[PDB]
Amino acid sequence: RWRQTWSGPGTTKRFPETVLARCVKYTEIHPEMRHVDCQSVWDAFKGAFISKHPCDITEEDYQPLMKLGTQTVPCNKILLWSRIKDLAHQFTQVQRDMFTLEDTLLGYLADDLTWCGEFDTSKINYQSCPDWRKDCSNNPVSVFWKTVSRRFAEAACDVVHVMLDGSRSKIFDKDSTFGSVEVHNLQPEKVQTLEAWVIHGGREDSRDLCQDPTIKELESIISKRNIQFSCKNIYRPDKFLQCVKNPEDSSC
Ligand SMILES: NC(=O)c1cccnc1
Repeated sequence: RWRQTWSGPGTTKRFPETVLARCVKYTEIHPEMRHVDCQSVWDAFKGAFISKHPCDITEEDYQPLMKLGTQTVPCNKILLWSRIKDLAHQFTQVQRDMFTLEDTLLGYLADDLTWCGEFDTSKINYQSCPDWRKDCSNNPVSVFWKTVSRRFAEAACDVVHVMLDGSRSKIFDKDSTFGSVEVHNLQPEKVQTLEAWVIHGGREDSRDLCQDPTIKELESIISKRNIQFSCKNIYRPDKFLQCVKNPEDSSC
């Protein structure tokens, strides 16, 4: 058909099967989640959006899934990221020095997936789903990520790290999930410091991006919440990952 209802991509092909499968795999690997019933997880995930108008999703819709996906994350080892998930993931994969949202059951289930349903039918919409900008912010995908992201930020303590994309126009973007949700849900009673790692995208020798106006903005926001701010440049992400893998081994 030549014109879709919504402006965004439709539900990921075989979404139910993919989510169920990711749940078996995750619960086989992670012993703390070995007992989770993946049929129940899928049913709760479905219940959040099936038969519901995809511009009228609320955080409450996902509460059954959140309950089933309850999981302890080492609070002092969280790695947040904004628009730079690949390096964050590559980094935590080496020796599990830190945990991203996609290291948790719920983040792992949804990563890279899209999904929505229809008001008053129980079908999944594989043709289109609302675009956050053009159609509506209260859509199944956006609401899921906001809900799980807030919970993840709330879980953090001590020193929390964030990888930021230093090749971007706004290295810290207040409109990102990091900037709009996570910064504001770190608990100052528990979180001592937010340390940003600004990942360079530019070959070799470049600026001190910790002096970027948007980084100063982030510092000001965090500092005014009574959390300390630290920042480091990662000039060569390739060298960084090499050093994580083989530390002291070379010129690290
Ligand atoms: N894994 C993701 O795509 C994602 C998107 C937004 C917030 N958190 C995680």
